[PDB]
Amino acid sequence: IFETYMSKEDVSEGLKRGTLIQGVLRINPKKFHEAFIPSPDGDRDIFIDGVVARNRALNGDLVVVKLLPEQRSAKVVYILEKKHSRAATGFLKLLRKYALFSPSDHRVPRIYVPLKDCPQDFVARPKDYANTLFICRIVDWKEDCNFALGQLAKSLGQAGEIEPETEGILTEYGVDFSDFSSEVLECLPQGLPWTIPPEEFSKRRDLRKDCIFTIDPSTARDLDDALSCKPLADGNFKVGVHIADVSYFVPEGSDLDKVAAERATSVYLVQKVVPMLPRLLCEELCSLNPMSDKLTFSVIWTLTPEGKILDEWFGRTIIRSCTKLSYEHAQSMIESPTEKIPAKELPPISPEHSSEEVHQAVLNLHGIAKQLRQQRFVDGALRLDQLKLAFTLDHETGLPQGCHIYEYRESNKLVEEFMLLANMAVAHKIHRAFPEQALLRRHPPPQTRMLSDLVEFCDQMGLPVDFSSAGALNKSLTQTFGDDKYSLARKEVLTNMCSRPMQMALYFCSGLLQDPAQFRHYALNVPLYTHFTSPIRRFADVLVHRLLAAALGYRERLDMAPDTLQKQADHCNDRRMASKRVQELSTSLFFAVLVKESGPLESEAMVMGILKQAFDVLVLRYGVQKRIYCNALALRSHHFQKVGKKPELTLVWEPEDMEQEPAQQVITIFSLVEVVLQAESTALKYSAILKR
RNA sequence: UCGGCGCCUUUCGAGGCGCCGUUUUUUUUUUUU
Repeated sequence: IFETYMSKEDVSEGLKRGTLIQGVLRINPKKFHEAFIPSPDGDRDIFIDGVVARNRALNGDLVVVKLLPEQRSAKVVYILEKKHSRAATGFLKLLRKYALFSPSDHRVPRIYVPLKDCPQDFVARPKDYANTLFICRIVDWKEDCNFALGQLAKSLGQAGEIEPETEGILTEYGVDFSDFSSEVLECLPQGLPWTIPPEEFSKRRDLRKDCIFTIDPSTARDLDDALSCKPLADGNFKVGVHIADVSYFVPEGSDLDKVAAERATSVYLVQKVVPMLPRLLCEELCSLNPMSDKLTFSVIWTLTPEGKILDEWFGRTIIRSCTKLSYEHAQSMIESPTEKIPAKELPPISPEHSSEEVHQAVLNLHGIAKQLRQQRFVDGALRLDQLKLAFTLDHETGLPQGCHIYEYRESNKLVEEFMLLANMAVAHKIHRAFPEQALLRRHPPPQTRMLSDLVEFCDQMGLPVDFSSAGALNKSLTQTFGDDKYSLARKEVLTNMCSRPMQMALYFCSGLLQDPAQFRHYALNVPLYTHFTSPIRRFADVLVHRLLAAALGYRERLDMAPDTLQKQADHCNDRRMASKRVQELSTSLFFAVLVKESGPLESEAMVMGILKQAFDVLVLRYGVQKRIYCNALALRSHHFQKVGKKPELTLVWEPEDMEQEPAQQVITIFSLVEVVLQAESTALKYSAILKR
């Protein structure tokens, strides 16, 4: 039996007086008996122990708590906002009136389902339904039942496959993967051979004779932006960034606008993509495909060879892109400055231009982008880059064949510098035009509480890093380690440790925050930032397109209050967090399937934590973090000692032959060991075990 | 996250309830998909 909720008037009175504390619940995944909310006063979190103490609140709910008398313990007494999807994936068992549902997630409780929802052959023959995934939605949880009451949605398929588990994590996280109704496709233009209307040749600047190109990955269906560079007659360059004009095709108030607003970010998975607009807009009219006339919104600068701004112009234009490069052709043209590249390895080009113009254009943009990068990192930019893996999937069956490591070459930096310049320029324009309403991004500084713990950790172990600032933090991590096999692994382990206390970046509206100190982006060390570029994938990028066209005098001022923009910003934030979690879980699923169907995988590892009877490794080749126990090891003994706050584990192994003396192994932090990954009898679980 | 012990339900694939002994949760920024 749980405890009943309280009235709304008492909640409001105690929340305005200050006796009750609101906050977002966070639930430990590894152990499900404890939860934490952030304190408003100080840094350290408020403890909520047990399952009874938190009244029917799931992970992510925005709850209202009351502190227990005598780090600080509280109990949930009200729920303002229900932010959890109230859905789960799991298995059904015949415990009569009900049937039991056990979710895979251990934070979701156990669910009673009536036998009308259960299938027709479950009551007598339930043995074939012990490996079959079901989706169940909680509709009611009583105050006297330890089990929620649920409605069974459907049958996914066999557990351990690719598509049942994919649809399970999409439904559990709230991603709407359904189809578009006919009232949404009726707002699209109805002319299949679409052409530019002749009244749009006077309000826009015509750039159909320039050399404009796109650099995007080989597996790309939507192209948002294009670049151009031109050498001037006094040793300067005219650099232009061109973005697809999406807000011309999405009118305000139409059903397309509400549907696009409902799912803010597109979701990218390993095998497919859940879009935000219909296929017609995303892959035909809006996308900047080669040799077609497109309506764009563009920014043009005049830059010195070191990359300093002398002129600036915003405005609506009409372009025609000439080629579509990749991140691999651009790297070839970067790495071959004095030698002509043969036409066999190049994508097709419009006959108006030559490949020499594209070649010298990407060379000049590389020359400017190098100096912009160096100056930005002298000024104090911070960059904690971890390890990401990419898969090769078989075409017919859809199973993974092998994983490799995604490498950040120079062509990924060429684009990243010009996009960072266009975003900061547009942020300055729409902030000085409309101070009351503007959409901007902010990153708070990291938490002082566990930055002090990382400082006292690196005070030991002979590491001279410093965490006083952001540029100091980046220059210290780059200079101390250097380049070596043991050193690069040291860098990876410290990047994983340093990436832990950083906070998360937020969208916000400028009419609610009072001081300009909080408008600052911490990691990039700039005072204003906004996402003007790439609109097809995000909806805040279309809100910024409307604001900038109102500021330039092309239309009337926006009629939205400063609170409506804040509500839309909160929706875009939660959609971007759920999308990020979904992509991480999809990569983890495909790796577990690869380990099971590719035998044992042999690699090296670096210890990053040591406990009394177990230790955590980080597999260097794959980047996954697994825990190793001594019980699965054929060893005579192991001893744990603490020497100068530097733990030590000594393993005395068992000799295969009695005559040969038993070897010894000493394990401390930053030690290189060898591990093997082996699948086990459960469908999607594996383990890592030490070798020799 | 477990280690040990006791009990119950199994189609042997394992689950669930207690008693001790452990250990208080944060994985972020950038660009293109």
